[PDB]
Amino acid sequence: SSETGEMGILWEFDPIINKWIRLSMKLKVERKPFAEGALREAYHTVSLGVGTDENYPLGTTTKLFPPIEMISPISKNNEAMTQLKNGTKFVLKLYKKASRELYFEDVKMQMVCRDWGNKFNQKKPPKKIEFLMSWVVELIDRSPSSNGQPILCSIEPLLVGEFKKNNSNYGAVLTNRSTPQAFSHFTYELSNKQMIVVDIQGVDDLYTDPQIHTPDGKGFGLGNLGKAGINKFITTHKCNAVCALLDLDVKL
Ligand SMILES: [Zn+2]
Repeated sequence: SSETGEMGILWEFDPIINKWIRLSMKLKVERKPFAEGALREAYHTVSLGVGTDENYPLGTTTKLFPPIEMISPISKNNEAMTQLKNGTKFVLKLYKKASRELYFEDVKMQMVCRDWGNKFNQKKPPKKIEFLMSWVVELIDRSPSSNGQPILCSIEPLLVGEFKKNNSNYGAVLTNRSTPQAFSHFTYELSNKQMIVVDIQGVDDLYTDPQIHTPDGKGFGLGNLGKAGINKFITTHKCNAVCALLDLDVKL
């Protein structure tokens, strides 16, 4: 896209292949954020097109993430081209002060959840589910951080409407809605008790910002509360109609 904007390197994860896709994009960001936290700020932004990474060759990196073996050389099949197509309005998130690896893990996590989202929908439930696409972006045209590292930011599509938390990452149950609860339960059982997708939130059944727990506690960022988090979900969990429809064992 021709018009005056910022350039950026766009990373997309493929949970099917377990590999990272590398891309380029041009984007126009608003000077002022429309949201704040103690942790992060959110900025409205427009896509001025998505392209391939060829002009910005990755080279041989020693200490960055991800490693080359983790990268897919082919990029042809991806969501970004279409979802972040020229003209598209979206959200840009910025974390204050954590590390590179963890930024990528968030996006990895998101994709894994999105995937299980589709696995859930395959079983033809009354209400279908979707997790938002997310992406890592390297802001190249901006001068790098205090350390050598360039400026990193996460990105997702606009999420319009009344935002609702249905469960939490530590066993809270926050809505009478039964679908979100069933979905987390579903993920626990069908993963052979290896993972849960909790912290299910968003507008209706369009979800974002999830969190995964795993027994060993390894992976999926600092929000992974391991066996503890899994227990908390289970101790508060009451199976419902949708649990039942899916042949979900009442015992966890
Ligand atoms: Zn259940």
